[PDB]
Amino acid sequence: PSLTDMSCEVPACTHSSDFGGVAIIKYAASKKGKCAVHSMTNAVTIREA
Amino acid sequence: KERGASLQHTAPFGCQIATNPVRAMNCAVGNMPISIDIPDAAFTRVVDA
Repeated sequence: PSLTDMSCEVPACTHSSDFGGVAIIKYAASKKGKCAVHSMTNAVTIREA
Repeated sequence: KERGASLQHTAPFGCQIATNPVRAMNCAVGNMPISIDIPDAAFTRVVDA
């Protein structure tokens, strides 16, 4: 899948050691399939690989 | 005979009165702290709403 028109929204965040924040990414993608996710800022860790 | 009016009829702040046992009821006087401890199971998440 190739992705475009992406927007990232953060319903709530708490700095709680336990994945205390949750984010919704709206996107348009060219085809169906599995796709990797990563965080480019060292101060934020995402649970989903 | 010379009795006068009971507290049921004369009392301030709109309160009712009864005698077995004696109570002043429903006085519209001052304000009341109320405090709730709510179990975490009761709230629905900002992503679920």
